[PDB]
Amino acid sequence: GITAVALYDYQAAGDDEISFDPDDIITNIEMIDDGWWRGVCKGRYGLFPANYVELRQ
Amino acid sequence: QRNRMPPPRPDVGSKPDSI
Repeated sequence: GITAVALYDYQAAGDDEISFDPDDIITNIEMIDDGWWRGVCKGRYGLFPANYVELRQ
Repeated sequence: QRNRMPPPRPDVGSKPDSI
């Protein structure tokens, strides 16, 4: 469906947020919050740092 | 040098106001 890649490394400092690395691209990424998004890592659902990530075409 | 480090990134620690 939708793919997204991160720019740099970040640590999800939340309860429902996951971390990802630039070399680690995830799928199923949507925008729930005007400032935050959602990321899926091989089934692992969580939050995607809109400031440290980007939605791929 | 024709190479410089990228500027500082915006606050990412922020969190939504409502789920």
